[PDB]
Amino acid sequence: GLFGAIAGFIENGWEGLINGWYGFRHQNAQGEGTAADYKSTQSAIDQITGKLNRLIEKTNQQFELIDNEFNEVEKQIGNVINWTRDSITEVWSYNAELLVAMENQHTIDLADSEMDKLYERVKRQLRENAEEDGTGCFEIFHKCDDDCMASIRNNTYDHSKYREEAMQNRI
Amino acid sequence: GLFGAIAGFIENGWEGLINGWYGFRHQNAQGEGTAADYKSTQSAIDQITGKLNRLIEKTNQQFELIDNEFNEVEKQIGNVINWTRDSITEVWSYNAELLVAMENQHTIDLADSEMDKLYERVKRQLRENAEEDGTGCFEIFHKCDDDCMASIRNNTYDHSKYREEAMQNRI
Amino acid sequence: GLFGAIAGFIENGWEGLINGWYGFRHQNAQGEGTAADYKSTQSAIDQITGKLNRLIEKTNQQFELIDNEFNEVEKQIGNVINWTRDSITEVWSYNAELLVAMENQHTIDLADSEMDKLYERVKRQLRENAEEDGTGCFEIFHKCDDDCMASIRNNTYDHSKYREEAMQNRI
Amino acid sequence: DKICLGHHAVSNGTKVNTLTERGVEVVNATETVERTNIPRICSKGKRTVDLGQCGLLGTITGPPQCDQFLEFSADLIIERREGSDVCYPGKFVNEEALRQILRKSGGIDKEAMGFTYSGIRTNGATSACRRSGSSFYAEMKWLLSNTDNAAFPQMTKSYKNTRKSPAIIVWGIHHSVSTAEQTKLYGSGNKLVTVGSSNYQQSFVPSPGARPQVNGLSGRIDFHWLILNPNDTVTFSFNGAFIAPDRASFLRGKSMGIQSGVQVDADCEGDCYHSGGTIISKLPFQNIDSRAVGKCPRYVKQRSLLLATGMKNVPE
Amino acid sequence: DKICLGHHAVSNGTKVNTLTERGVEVVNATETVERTNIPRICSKGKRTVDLGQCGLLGTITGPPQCDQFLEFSADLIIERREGSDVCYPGKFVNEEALRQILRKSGGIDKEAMGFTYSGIRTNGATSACRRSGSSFYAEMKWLLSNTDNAAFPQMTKSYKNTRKSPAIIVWGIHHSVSTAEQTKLYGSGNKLVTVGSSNYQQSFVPSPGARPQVNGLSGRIDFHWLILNPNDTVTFSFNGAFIAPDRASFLRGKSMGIQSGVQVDADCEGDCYHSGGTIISKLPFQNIDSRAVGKCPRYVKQRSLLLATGMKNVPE
Amino acid sequence: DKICLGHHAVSNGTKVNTLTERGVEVVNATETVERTNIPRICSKGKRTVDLGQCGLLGTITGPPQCDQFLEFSADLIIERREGSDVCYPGKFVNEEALRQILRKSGGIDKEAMGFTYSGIRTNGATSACRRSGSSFYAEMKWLLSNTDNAAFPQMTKSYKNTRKSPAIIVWGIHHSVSTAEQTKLYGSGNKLVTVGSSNYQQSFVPSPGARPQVNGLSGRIDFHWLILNPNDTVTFSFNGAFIAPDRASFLRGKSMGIQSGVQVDADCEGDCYHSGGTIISKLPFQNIDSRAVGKCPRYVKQRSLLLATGMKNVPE
Ligand SMILES: *[C@@H]1O[C@H](CO)[C@@H](O)[C@H](O)[C@H]1NC(C)=O
Ligand SMILES: *[C@@H]1O[C@H](CO)[C@@H](O)[C@H](O)[C@H]1NC(C)=O
Ligand SMILES: *[C@@H]1O[C@H](CO)[C@@H](O)[C@H](O)[C@H]1NC(C)=O
Ligand SMILES: *[C@@H]1O[C@H](CO)[C@@H](O)[C@H](O)[C@H]1NC(C)=O
Ligand SMILES: *[C@@H]1O[C@H](CO)[C@@H](O)[C@H](O)[C@H]1NC(C)=O
Ligand SMILES: *[C@@H]1O[C@H](CO)[C@@H](O)[C@H](O)[C@H]1NC(C)=O
Repeated sequence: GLFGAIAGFIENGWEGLINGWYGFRHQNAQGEGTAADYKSTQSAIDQITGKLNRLIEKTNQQFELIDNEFNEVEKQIGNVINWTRDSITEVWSYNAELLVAMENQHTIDLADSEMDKLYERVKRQLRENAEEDGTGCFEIFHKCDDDCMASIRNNTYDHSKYREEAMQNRI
Repeated sequence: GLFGAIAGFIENGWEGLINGWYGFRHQNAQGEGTAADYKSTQSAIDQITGKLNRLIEKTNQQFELIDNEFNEVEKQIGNVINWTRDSITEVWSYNAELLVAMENQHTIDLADSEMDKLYERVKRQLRENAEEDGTGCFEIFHKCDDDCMASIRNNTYDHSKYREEAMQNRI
Repeated sequence: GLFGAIAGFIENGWEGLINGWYGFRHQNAQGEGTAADYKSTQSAIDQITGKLNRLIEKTNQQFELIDNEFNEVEKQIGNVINWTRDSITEVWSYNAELLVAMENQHTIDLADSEMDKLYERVKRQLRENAEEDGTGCFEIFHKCDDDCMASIRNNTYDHSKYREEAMQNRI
Repeated sequence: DKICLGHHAVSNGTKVNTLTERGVEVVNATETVERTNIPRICSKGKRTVDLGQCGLLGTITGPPQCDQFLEFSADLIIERREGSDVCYPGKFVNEEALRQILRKSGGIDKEAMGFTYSGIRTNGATSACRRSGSSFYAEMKWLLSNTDNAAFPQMTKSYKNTRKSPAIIVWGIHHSVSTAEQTKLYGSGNKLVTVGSSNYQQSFVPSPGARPQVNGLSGRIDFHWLILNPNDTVTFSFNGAFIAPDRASFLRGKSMGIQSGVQVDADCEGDCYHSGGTIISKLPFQNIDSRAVGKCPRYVKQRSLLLATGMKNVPE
Repeated sequence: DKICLGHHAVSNGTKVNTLTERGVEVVNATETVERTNIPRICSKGKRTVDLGQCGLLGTITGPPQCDQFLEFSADLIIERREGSDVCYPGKFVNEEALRQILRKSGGIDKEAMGFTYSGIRTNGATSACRRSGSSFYAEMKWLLSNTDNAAFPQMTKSYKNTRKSPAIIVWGIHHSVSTAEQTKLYGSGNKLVTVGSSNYQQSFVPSPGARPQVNGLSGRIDFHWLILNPNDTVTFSFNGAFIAPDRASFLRGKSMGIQSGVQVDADCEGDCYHSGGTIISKLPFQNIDSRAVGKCPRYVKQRSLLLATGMKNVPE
Repeated sequence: DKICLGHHAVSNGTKVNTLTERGVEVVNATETVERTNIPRICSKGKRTVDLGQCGLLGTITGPPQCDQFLEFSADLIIERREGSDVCYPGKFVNEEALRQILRKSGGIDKEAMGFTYSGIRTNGATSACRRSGSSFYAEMKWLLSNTDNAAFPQMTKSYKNTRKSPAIIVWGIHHSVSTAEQTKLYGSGNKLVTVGSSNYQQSFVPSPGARPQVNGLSGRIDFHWLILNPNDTVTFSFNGAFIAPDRASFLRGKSMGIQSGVQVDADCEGDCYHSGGTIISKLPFQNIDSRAVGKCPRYVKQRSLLLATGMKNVPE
């Protein structure tokens, strides 16, 4: 995992969340509902996109033939050229395999980061009005209607509005 | 540290924990006791092992002599060969030193991750029945016998069983 | 971000904190005040410095001319030399650009780590006598004078001293 | 009441490799190694010369296969397997170096060197160099004794490089099939061709003898060359067996030369070639041809290396 | 009451390096650079030829040191410092290229080229190539004028490569100790050997004159070679001083050739050799010999590079 | 009451590049690619020879430009663009190989080869090699027929390498402006110089004829060389047109050779040179000269690559 969220305390992800990478799934009086978090999604996409823009890019270094495929060059220089080329092929094959492995490990860890980042943002919005259930959910210890859930999502939820209600419910 | 656990808020580790990389140390009525967490250990070992399987591996690229150790080659071509070889030796020496340094930094950070991951899993299992003491321990605010400790370890601990006991003890 | 602190839940940094990389900013009865945390600063500096000591270092590999700027070499061998050199320049240009990019990504993430590490150290010192406000601050639910703040900073704050005061104030 | 955090997933992710695992499923990934070839020379936007049956070195000497290309001009030069530098059998001394020059040359511009001759014929021909019947290399002159077995008069001819650019100068040394036939063409006795600029002094003796038939002939004209700098003179001292240049060659600009077995296509535009066609790709690596040239991705051994562009896939 | 989290440690960890620190103790670590040599050529499972006193190039010409290897067959070819390509003093021209070919060849198969001769002797020998007394290179023929000072008749001999594989063709040029002794063996006047395939035209003159004694002789036979492709002919035009091939050499398949100073050992199995022995290792890097060959770890300068296989070691 | 965690920032950070972004502002950063040149050859602590007008190869032959360097000794050898290996026009055959040797040589020590001569003059000179008027190459002898048009007696001269180190042996072949002037200096008929050690046998014919004037002369002396191993002899058989060595050259030790256009400076100390001066830097990379030599940072294309030494800068 690293960060411990994806493939971790969040056992499994959601095939039905299709407007984003991360999202919320609530349950209240009016019933269940699902919505994607744009900001955390756009943060991950922007960062992965940045890796892509860095690799998908123009080598402007021209190379020319030193070799001849039709009328073969002198055997000694040819063998040096072949040895030299093969040596460089080893280098680039290594450089490429490692780049990808390293980039991939980071890309997985980065996406895990943005999940942990969002979970802990919500945890903090809820102050002492909720409790971590251990699986990626908060037991919201007060009544939270469709407008209130929306306040959690768009980062306007005022905890001191529901604190007294929740303090009480927690006992 | 990164992640902040090993060589961080957990000042130092345990020479007596020998059945694993991570583990628990409780103190209750029946007395002190120490046990290793298999799952978090196997997660770290599997990942480090994966780095090992990736490096301990067969280059199947054949190289042949271009040079001669008994009767030395023409000086000009030899000097080019020597220059070319030495240049590639620089490359591989760099690639090797960096690989190890980068791999090692990640291996340390990864092991730190699995510690933080385990601490935060336990924290969550304990809900409002415990408190972080700051050194890697939880003040369990209720009586927790050898069967109960085992429930924390094997991830079966039911917080709502001890909640009322603990709420009360916390004041 | 990774870790989520710098350029994250801590909206922006402080141009007036000049004795360190990380620091505290309190508000109490006697008024606002700002101080740097030496230990977390020195941890980051030491680690970045370590990257610097690893790169700012002596290649002891001698290379000699194979080429001639005044009386140009035979065209065939010259073209091989030029091809070989250009190929190695590609390799080092790649190796250098990647090193810096990788090092920089890590340096940013590492500095983010030491921030998260310090925030969570304080959170733990405060036990149940404070609450995370979400922006990098703690609502300290008890009176905390300039001597008490100093105890938080130099890691001597005893939570059980203010616990009863704060439990009560939280309701 | 309750709210849950989560993340997307898909039923069938793509397996990729990491520092720690082989084959972890992630949501989306993308290829990093190009395997897609375009099996044509994508020549759009460059003056392209397909040399066909003309061997690139033949552009200097001018056997008949090369009549269209004697003053060719190009950004991209394509040599073909069927090309031959030669009508009357022979080879160039220091051949590949000269090709490397010419591939880079932008094409060639010819100047007359203005050699005229008296006391000899200036017009040897052969049925291996066919035009309207027996001809020769267009840029050279097969210098012969006036009549069979006559003395070839000891000659000197010189060309000064009038121009700003340095010049390619060619000559040939005719290695007759027998000392008999050497005497017949250029008379008796030792034959010496000497050549000198200021950078260069060297000397050539023919070495007549049987060798296997190529276009029916067993003689050989091996061709030699030098680079004659601005304001420098080249001087040919000779008494027969000498294939004299009529024209010097000058380089026009820059070009890129490839060797290829596939069609030109002026509608597709590209900058990385190999014999099997063109590699058009923004990807950093390619597994198509290790010998490819132009502005190319780097050749790597591996056929596929997938870069994760999405998180871990964690389904049900 | 209480529960604590923690992690293992050991009294004496291993120091390793990271991006940020030099020499941090971690629990366990392992070596990544191979230094362990096996000081024998680990030949198990491959047909191995220890050339001993036979120089690899001698397998083509066949001086006596090489009589056992004239048609050798191998997966691994081992050259020794004591090997010599030669009985009558001389050298191969373009020698290292030919070794690179032969090291790769799988061994060699010989065909007769079927040159017969009249008007000359076909049987020069020398006491530098001893068998039952004065002999020569087994695969060659020392062509001499019929009797002291007689004319060597201008000859032409040709061999077509009938076979599927390309062929190695060898000849020698005898450099007699004086124009006196050259005249004695092959008669008077200039001596010219010309050689040509379709890929190849070149010409050889002996160069007689004083030089110090080597194995007591002052003459020299330098050897030359070319690669003759399938269905192509090679033609030798000559009038003396020529060491003619009797047999052509054909390559059998593939091999790997090393130069070594240590024993063969058919009980140990390996794929990376150098003169000091074999490198058997799964490690990615080696600090043993920068010139090692086969399927090897990469040579690096560094003697040790330790890879952490455990967490930070943090004792009390 | 309240306590806030936070971190420093600055109004104007420095943009750097990461895996994920181009141009992120961080607090402090530092350069990783060296661009700062020191435009002098930092020669401190090493015996440095600035060859000025002496071409490095001239140290062996000894034209006047090289009289100070005939037995030079050095750790660093600096060739200049104005250097010339030559007084009487000509060139060295296999010139660049010899420079590579001499650049590495530590300098050279001369031994007499002890050739004396009778029946010829031993003292040809020319006004192209001026000392107090017409002189020659100091280490060589221009051997002439006793008087105009006289026969040059067929000679043999031999030098054994008495010493522990292998030796550089030089000779020249004079290419006279016409067969007229060749006859005048060395008499009539074919001219043959033969040279042989045990490793080496070869032959040189002058090749007289018109060629353009260089320092006003149209003749040429091209110079040849071989490496004569310990206890081995080199033997010169010749009948004129031969420029004989007086002294052999032996290598002293080790050195590093550069080519440069700028001043020496024995007060600044360095180990990475190029023609534009010295690169003194602890940085891992340099964008100064791809051809630089000694112990250098690696050449990279990029002019700047900034390494972050601080956190993200996040201002207001
Ligand atoms: C060089 O490599 C090519 C293919 O990559 C091969 O076909 C060729 O024969 C090799 N050259 C020599 C001299 O072994
Ligand atoms: C080239 O490399 C080896 C050292 O690895 C050395 O023994 C050899 O003689 C060197 N050649 C030259 C020409 O300096
Ligand atoms: C090789 O490049 C150098 C500069 O690196 C240039 O000055 C030289 O003449 C080039 N090569 C050829 C074959 O002309
Ligand atoms: C060529 O020759 C003339 C001298 O007559 C001179 O004016 C011209 O500038 C010269 N330049 C070069 C580059 O050869
Ligand atoms: C060789 O010779 C015969 C024709 O006479 C033919 O069948 C065969 O294909 C030829 N080709 C090659 C590549 O040798
Ligand atoms: C050189 O010459 C003499 C032999 O007469 C001897 O003492 C010396 O050791 C020789 N050896 C070598 C390897 O040059």
